[PDB]
Amino acid sequence: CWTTRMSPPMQIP
Amino acid sequence: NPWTEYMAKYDIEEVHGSGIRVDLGEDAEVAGTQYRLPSGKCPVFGKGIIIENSNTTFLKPVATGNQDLKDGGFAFPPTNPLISPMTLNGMRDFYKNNEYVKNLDELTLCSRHAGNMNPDNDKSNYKYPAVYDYNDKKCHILYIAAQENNGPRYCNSMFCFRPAKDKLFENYTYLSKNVVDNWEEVCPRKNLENAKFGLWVDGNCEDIPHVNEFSANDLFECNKLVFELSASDQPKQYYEKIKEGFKNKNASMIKSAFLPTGADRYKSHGKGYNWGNYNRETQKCEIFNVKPTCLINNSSYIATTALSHPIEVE
Ligand SMILES: *SCC1=CC(C)(C)N(O)C1(C)C
Repeated sequence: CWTTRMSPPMQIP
Repeated sequence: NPWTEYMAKYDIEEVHGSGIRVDLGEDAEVAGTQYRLPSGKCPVFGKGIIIENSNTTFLKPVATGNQDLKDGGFAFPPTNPLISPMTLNGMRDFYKNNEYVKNLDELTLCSRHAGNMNPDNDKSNYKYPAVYDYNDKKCHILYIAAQENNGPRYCNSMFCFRPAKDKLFENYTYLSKNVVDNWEEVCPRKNLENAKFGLWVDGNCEDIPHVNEFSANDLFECNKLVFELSASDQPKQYYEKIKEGFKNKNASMIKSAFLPTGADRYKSHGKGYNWGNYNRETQKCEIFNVKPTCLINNSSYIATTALSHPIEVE
């Protein structure tokens, strides 16, 4: 359900 | 005042700037709806959340799947890759290419790691708070940012909880998204042994002129009381009564857990009963709400604040 804000951006569902 | 630089970290309005007992000093949108969330700049040493009428402790994952909310905790649910809880070494490895993050101290790093998880997969400034546990060196992102829901009306299917210092919490640290990277320099941590907070007047450190005396068996109990009385961003006890009678309890639970902003009047901005002079001989926690501006040498005293660890002295 979450997306990282710092690069590299990543889906963490 | 020769004390100005030394005492700056005790100007909790300035250095922390939000509630301590309940920190909900900002609002942020998630999918276009505003929610309250923590914003204090200092770490809160020894704070946790007690879940009433439940055996579950608050660092358990929030209830998901078929679990009721009242039976879970506050923390992030397990993810793949697993990002909460995460050890300090795990966080340093995760951010090893980012020189702006990888060497932060444990508390700031945990705050920044929690603030990395955007709940708006499509856009957002909403940043979860976190708890760093010094015992096992683990950062727990808190999915639930609420800190108290314990009024007489429903507190049941109700999820009832309150913030506290507690022996069980002494290694926990409650961290908003705004914890500053130099909190070691600008925020309280240690209690000051053989020292009493005072007010500097005309070249002398005078006693706080009005204090509120609460008995306390030891320093921990005094720190716990100061924390209970400290700056807080929601009321301890929430015709308006008639209209409250039409509300549904389960809907209310959800509001109390996720905090849709749909109330700046409640924000303390750090004002409150944040300090206490503990007299260990008379077992008095002398609690006050104005910032101290000097110290008095007095072997009967330990100076504590709501942010300070409940045990450590220097
Ligand atoms: S994917 C479902 C979901 C998204 C988000 C906004 C982060 N919410 O918190 C949940 C977990 C409900």
